[PDB]
Amino acid sequence: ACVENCRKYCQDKGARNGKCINSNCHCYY
Repeated sequence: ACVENCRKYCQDKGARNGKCINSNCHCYY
């Protein structure tokens, strides 16, 4: 599940993009 959007959630730790996935979540570099 997501808490604050994988996008910003990952972008804060280093990531161009991100989103939620079946397994759970996944970012995008």
